[PDB]
Formats: sequence, C-alpha cells, structure tokens
Amino acid sequence: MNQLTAILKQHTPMIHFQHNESGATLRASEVKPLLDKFILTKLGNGDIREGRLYAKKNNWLIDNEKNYALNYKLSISLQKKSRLEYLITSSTFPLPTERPSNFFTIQNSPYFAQEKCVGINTNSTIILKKSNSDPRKKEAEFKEKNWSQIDKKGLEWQDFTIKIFSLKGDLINKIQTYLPAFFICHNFGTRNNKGFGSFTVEYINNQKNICNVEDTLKENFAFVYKKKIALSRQSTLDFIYIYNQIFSTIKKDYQILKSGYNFRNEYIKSLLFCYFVSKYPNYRWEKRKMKQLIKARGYELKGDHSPISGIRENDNSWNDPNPNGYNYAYIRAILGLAEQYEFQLETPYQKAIVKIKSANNCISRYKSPLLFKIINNSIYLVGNEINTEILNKPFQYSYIEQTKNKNMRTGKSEITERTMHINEIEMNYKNRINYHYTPTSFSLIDFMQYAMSYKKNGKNILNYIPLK
Amino acid sequence: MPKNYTLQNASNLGWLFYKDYYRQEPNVDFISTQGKESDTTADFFRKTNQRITAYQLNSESPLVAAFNNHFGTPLQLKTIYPGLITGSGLPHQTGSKGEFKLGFQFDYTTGLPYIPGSSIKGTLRSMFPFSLKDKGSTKRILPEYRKERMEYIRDLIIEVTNINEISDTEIQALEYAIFTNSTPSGKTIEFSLEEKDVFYDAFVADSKDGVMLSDDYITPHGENPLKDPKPILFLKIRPDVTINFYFKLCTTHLYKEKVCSSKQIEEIKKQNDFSSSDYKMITAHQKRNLFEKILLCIGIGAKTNIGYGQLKKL
Amino acid sequence: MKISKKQIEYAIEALRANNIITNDNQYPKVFKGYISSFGAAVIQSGLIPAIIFFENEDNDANADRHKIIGVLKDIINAMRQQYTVTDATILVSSQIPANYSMAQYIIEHGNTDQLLKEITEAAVAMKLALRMYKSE
Repeated sequence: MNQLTAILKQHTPMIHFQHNESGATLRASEVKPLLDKFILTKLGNGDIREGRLYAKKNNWLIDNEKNYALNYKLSISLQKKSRLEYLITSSTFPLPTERPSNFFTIQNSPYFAQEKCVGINTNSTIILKKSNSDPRKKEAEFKEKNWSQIDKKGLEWQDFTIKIFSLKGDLINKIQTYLPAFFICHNFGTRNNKGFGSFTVEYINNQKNICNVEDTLKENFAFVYKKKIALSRQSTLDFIYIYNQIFSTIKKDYQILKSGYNFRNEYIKSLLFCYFVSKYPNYRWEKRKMKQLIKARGYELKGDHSPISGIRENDNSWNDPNPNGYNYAYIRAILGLAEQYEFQLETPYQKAIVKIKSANNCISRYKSPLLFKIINNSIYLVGNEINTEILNKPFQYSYIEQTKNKNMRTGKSEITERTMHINEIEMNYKNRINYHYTPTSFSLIDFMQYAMSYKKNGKNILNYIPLK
Repeated sequence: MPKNYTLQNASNLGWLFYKDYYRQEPNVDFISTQGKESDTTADFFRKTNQRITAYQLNSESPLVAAFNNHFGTPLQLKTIYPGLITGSGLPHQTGSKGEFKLGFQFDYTTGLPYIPGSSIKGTLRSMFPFSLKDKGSTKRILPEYRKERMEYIRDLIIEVTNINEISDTEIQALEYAIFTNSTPSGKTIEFSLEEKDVFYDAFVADSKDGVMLSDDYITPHGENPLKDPKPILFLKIRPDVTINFYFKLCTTHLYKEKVCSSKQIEEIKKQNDFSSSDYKMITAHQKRNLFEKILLCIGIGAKTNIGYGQLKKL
Repeated sequence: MKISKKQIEYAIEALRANNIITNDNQYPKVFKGYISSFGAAVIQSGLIPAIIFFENEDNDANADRHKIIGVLKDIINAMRQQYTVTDATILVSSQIPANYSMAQYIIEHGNTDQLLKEITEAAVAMKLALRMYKSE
C-alpha cells in the first residue's frame, strides 16, 4: 500500500542528546539511512552495488545516479510521553534517596562519557558529600538544575509509532519484509555497540510479527554468541536490577576481551593479548612498551607487580630476553581507538597521560567491531569482519605528565598541565614492526572463537556458540 | 531580547537572522581562514543564536489575531518532535564555527517564521497526479508518477467527499481547476471572483510553554568510517508549535468530466438533460479536509523524508 | 540601470579568463543560479556577508562557486581601469589586488556605496554575458 505503520518495543534505554524536548524519540535521520543501506544490502544479497542496481531498476531511488537513498518518508512518533529517564555511569557511586519518580541509575555501564555528572563539583547532578557516618561510605545529593542541563540522558519510552509513507507499493512491501530484521540487527543512540537503544518490531499494520531473533542474527552476522543470563525469580518485576546486571556483565565481558579485569581481587588476562601471544610470530602489548618506557625514565607505576610477558602461571617480568626484543604492536587498536591511556604512578595526585594520534591525519576513530544486542533480557554478541584499513597503520605517542596538586584555596581547580617528559622513540624500529604499528593480520572470527574457549576449570565468558 | 514576541518589544527575527547575524563587530573575524574557527567568532555567533532562540508567541497575540481577521478561519496544526524546516536553500553559510548553516523562512515585516503560500501550494500539488510537466526531460518518469499519484488522490477524494467513483479525466479537471483555475488545455473557465483557490501564508500561531525556534544537529558521518563526522547546525521550529494554515477555497462543480462555474451549473441543472450521475461537487470544507489529509500524510518543509515538518491535528 | 557594451565585453573576458566559458563557448548550468543567488544574498544579507558566502570554498558539495567572485573582481578592475579623471566617486587609487580577499577589501575601504554599485553592475553584466552563451 502507501502507509506502513509499525509499533516498536524498547528493550534497553536510548542515550539521547535532545532529551530536553518532551516528545524526543528515535530520530528518523539515523534510521532512514541505516534502513536504506540494510535494504540495499539485502536486495543485492550481501552486495550493496547489486542492490543499488536493483533499486535503480523499478525506480526505487530518489537519486538514480548519486546516493543510496530510497524514495520513502520516515516518521517516528511517541504515542504517550511518559518518559523513563536513566543516568548512566561507568563507576559505582552511592545512590541517593531523593529523586523524581522517573529517575533511575545504571552503574558500571560501558557508557563512560558523562562521568563528571557524579563526584564533587558544583555541576555534578549527583553531588557526593561527606557524611557524619563512617567516612568509608559517602552519601549523595540530587540537583534538578544540573540534571536539567546534562548533555545526554538514557531514555526508555513505551510503545511508539514508526510510519513509512511511499507512493511505491512494491517498495512498501519490501520494507515490510525487511523491517523486523533491520530493527533486530542495528542499535541506535550513543554507544550503540554496547547494547543501548535496542528496539524490536511488535506490530506491522496491526499484525503481530513473529521473527526468530536468533535466526535473523545468524543470517545477517558472521559470528553470533549468546550469554547464559539468569533471573532469580524475583527481579522479574524490577527492571532496574535486570538492566544493571545486564550492563555490568557486558562491561565485564568486554573488559576481559580487550584489557583484562583487575578490580577487586581478581585477575583475568586480556584475551586479545593471549590470542596475539599464541598465534603467528608473536605480537605483544603496546601498553607493555609504554610501561617500560615510563619505567626507564623515572616515577614508578602503581601496582606491586610487573608487566605480563606472555601466557603462563605468574609469568611476571620487567625485561626482555638476551636476543632481540619482542615484536610490539598496537594490539588494542583493532577493537577501538582510545586516544588516551591513563597511568597511575606510585605517588598519588600525579598521573601519566599518553596521547595517541595517527602519524599522518588519516585515522581518527574506530568503532568497536563487536556489537552487543540485548533482546528480551538476553545478551547477543554479534559481529562481521573488521575494517582492514586499520591494519598496518602508523601511530604516534605523546607522553604528558599531569600532577594534580593541592587546591589553591581560591579555585580548587586543575592547571596541572605544564609538564611533559621526553622518553625514547622507536620509529621504524625493527623494520616498521614496533609499538607504533598495528598487527597487519587479524580475523575477528578466529579471535572470537579463541575467546570463550579459553578456560580454567570452566570457560570464562559464559556464552555458548550459535555462530553462523 | 525578551520572551513573548510582540510588536512593542521584540527584534525582527528575520533581520536578526540575516543582517544582524553577520554584523561587523570590533575584534570579531569571520573573513580570514584562522578567524572562522576562532573562539571569539563562535561566542559571537552563539550569543546571536541565543537571542534568536529565546522568543515566545502567546496564543492571544495581536499579530495572529490580525492574521485571523484578514485571512479567515485558520487551519491549526502542530509540529512533531523533529521540527519544521523551511527555506533551507537560502544562503546563510560562511564556514564559521557555531553558525546556523541553513537558511530559514521569515516574514519580512512581522519577522515571525512562516511557510510561504507557494510552498504550501507546491506541497499540495506534488501529490496530485498532474504536477510534473510533460516537457521531455520527464518523459520516462511521467507515466508511473501519474499512475501512483492518481491512485492516491482517488483514495483521498473518495474518502473525503460523497463521490462514489471518479475518473482519471475528472481527477485531471479537478486538479487543474483547484490549482491552475483552468482546463487542462489552458483554456480559462468563466469563474467568478469568489471561485478561486487562494493559498495564503502559514504563520506560527502558538508556542504554548516554550520558544518557537530551536537549534538541531544533523551529523553526516563520512563515507570513510575512520574520519570524524562533520556536524551541521540549523534552526528549526520547535515541537508542539501551532501552525495556522489559511486558505480561501471554493466549491468545485464537475459535469461530464468538465469543470463549470456556479452559473453554468445553475443553467445546466435546469435543462431537461441533467444527469445526476454525471454531476459531482466538492464543497470548500471537503477540499479543506482533503488538503488537511495531504498535509497529515506527507508534511511540509525540508528534510521531510527524515521526519521533519510532520504535522499533527491539534 | 543601463549596462554599457564595454561592461558586457569585460564580463565576457573575465568569464573566459576565470575558465567559466570553455574554449567551445559553453558554460556549466549552475553558474546562472549562482549569479542569481549572489544577487539575492546581497539584497537579503548585505554585501559583505554575501561575498563571504560566495568566497567560502569549503562547501565541496555544489560546484566551484568561488569563481564568481573572481569574475566580479576582474570586471570591477577592468571598470576601474577606465574611470575618468574627476576623482569624486572614483576611489581608484589602484585595482583590487589579485590575492586579496574581496571581503577584506570591502572592510578596509568603507566606501560601501561605490563598491555596492560596481558589484551590482558587474553581477548584472555577468548575468547578461552568461545569457549570451549556451548552457548544457
């Protein structure tokens, strides 16, 4: 027909930068381009160019020569505006008891930006203040003016409407065929790799949609993994605990994959490091190289241990063997460019900052290749192959010292910037194989299979393997 | 500078957005390459933007009351969350930081944001089948265009009127009478003074408890997924803002797939050949409801394919 | 406003020099729209803001719109080359320097009246000159 009306169900909250508006909802300006790309890819059977030729045929294109855009109109409307707002932080902070009815908190979440909304400052929404009780525990205060001017909010809506209008009936039929798969495949909002903004289609033209989520995920993704989540017969009626557990588990699993887990007395070696150690001629952590460089100049890093020199029981060392040094590389760049590494040295109030930048202005960012899909309180880890453009790329490191001093009793602020130590640089060292370059050989499927098969008396990341 | 846009104390929004936006203040540089991304330029443009986006429109505004007096009863519609963008092609781009990249349609005298009557007329005619000109560059796409728009307009006409079944030729005649006020061949129909369809300008009428203008971001992520995106800043009409659509519509009389005036039908009805089946009429209210349904289906303005300019019944 | 034949000749030469009119006497379609938009921007935003609009080449989505400012400057220079020696509304101490940005030139010399008149005349002349030749 002409109009396609669908009712969407929200599974995880969406981080929206225009939360100030009452009617704020999922913007069609993201959905329509993504929907166009998805529909063209599925029309060409994995080839967007063949799909674009197919859509050039039948005259389904606005722009026959130029763009990927299809001729339809997207409208996303909220039926009822009872907003359920969330505060998302990557740190565990004490929860206050003075809140509006629709304020809820997610702590130890992968969303790490907007972390200054808690702490001690006049702008933080949750103002942590000293308590007359034991100093080991801190209370909290909620300020409505600061909460009204926050940059982004986690929002959860009720069932809302997506309207698709087109004068091309065949395009409308194709869109009806492909829309549930599209909403099962893509997450929306900020930090959509980590599970925020998960939506599914409930009704299409007043008809319920029955789509096997696992089958769609297998069809449209290379590797699929599902996590054995559990509910203790009580949190079924409390969504906050479910959300918190799901996002904490997501953060823990991703930390294990990328950078390991050392917080509370537990140490799980980063699986990326182990995979690169065990494979073809070994690539080791760039972080180990920066730690050695900052060791060789001065101030000792906090932590009564040593860098990990490989996989073994307590394989702890600070040096290299008598032959040539290890083949270092930017191991952790494949899962996302970080642009800054923070190192806490032995004395408090000073910290080493490593600024990461592309040698030439060619690489600026990289989305995490992994995608976390949260549907009906189940965690799905999906992913295609990585962007090969990042492999064998040069990276430049700029070390900077930041010594947070005592407050000047007038501003209580930070001006502790004017320090920078000149360490040694190893550009082109070992014929452009050093901590300035990426491993130039990596398959996401192979590493993902290597992970969740590493184990000790039980496999670490408790996900079984439905991969395609 | 204050809220509650009034004739007594309020800057002209169009003047502030087009002429005072780029005023040559001392120690502000937006001509040189270095000055365009300077922070002073950003602060200057940011303060101008703050002034622009701080005005309110009371429901009982004398301006909108005068508009209702002059242009008749309004068609009141509100805006959905994305907003409403019009006149985006008007040049308002210097390449500086913190500036509104796209243009905006303001009334010259009043300064209130508005939708010109030509925009309304073209948006309504686009869904009608005989909008594309048979000129040669459109030979390929004319047939399918006409077919799909004819089907949609037939559905709308049947739904809104009491006509049980209307033909393609009658649809052509109705469209040409409504918009061109003539026959499809260009021949003028002997119409009276009040038998003309006038599409007045649409004016902002009510921003209930907020401002009527706001700033939005469109961020095109590049073809290269590794380079940073380039945000675009523009001015939008805020959600839940009442837009008043003013029309002057007539009654369209159709006899034997032809459009006739009131007098011609008055004489034709009396003749002892008047077929009731071959007579169709669309009142002004039915035509207004047809236009209302077209607007509620497709919306008006720019960036409509991505949800902007979508209207809801008040 | 009457445009002389010499002004149209200057417009033709400036269009040729700025590589708008090709060797085979043909010009890109969007240039006439560029001229009309420049006139409308001058009316709507002012001379300096309009010149800043049309001097910014960072768009990279339309055609190369910065050529129209070069044509305008060339026409203005050619017109100034043959100003009579009365020195009342002449202001031709010299031509506009080639590497100068025209907006900066307008800022430096507060004779916005004369520059506005010359720019309007040059824009009309360039419109006529483009109307002489063939589109795509």
